[PDB]
Amino acid sequence: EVVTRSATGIKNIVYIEVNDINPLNAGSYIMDDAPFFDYVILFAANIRGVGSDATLYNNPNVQYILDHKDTLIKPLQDKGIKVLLGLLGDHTGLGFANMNSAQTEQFATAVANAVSQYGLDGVDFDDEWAEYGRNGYPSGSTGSFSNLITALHNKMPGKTITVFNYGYTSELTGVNSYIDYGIYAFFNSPSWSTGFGMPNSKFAPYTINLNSAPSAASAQLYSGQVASKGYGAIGYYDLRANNIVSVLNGVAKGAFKSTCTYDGNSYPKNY
Ligand SMILES: [Mg+2]
Repeated sequence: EVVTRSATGIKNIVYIEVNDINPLNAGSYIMDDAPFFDYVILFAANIRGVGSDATLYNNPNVQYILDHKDTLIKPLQDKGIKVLLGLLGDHTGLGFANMNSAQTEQFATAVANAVSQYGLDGVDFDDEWAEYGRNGYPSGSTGSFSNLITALHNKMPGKTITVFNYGYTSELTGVNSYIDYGIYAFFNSPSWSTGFGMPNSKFAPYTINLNSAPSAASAQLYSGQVASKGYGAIGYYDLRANNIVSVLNGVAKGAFKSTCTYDGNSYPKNY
């Protein structure tokens, strides 16, 4: 543990839609001789109910990245970026919030095992698209969402857990010590609030859509407000392979009193 005040600077957290975009593009933006982005979320592996089993399912693109971790993950980690596995529902009727005890342990074990096997830095939860109650699973919450966070924390206490603030996240207040950051789920305008009891220092109240990007000036002004109000993160959704440095440099100015440059590397998705 620390013995000093030990403030943490604002973290830039970006979600990559890996069905479309090579995640290496997150490394192409440099601020203060370090990567602009602090966390990259590989969006997303899925929770799937398959009979009584809770399963972790990696679609072909997610699985390709994991199978090619030395190519598509480790170069990011070498420059200090933390790479997280995104977790998302998949219309099976089973999600993070409606599992029984055995399913919770099964799913937590599957996730921890993947984090270990592929050398990841943790996970992000997006409780979206479970279609709760399809096909005989419970239609409502069982309390498993908080229990899953606890179980994962115990299995991987040194790894990161982030939560995209959508779905049954109102339940998570009591376990919020185990969650590093929560991320606002709507784009291009702040909401000066947090979810699930999180302090400002553990929340991103502003999430920029890097596909449908706002102006650099809009990002500069809002990110300056994020910083002034003491928030601990800024979210970014859907980084593509185009050069969006103008917007990130707006954030560098507003939140960091610095600049962001592009390294020239545009990585195609050749898989
Ligand atoms: Mg926003």
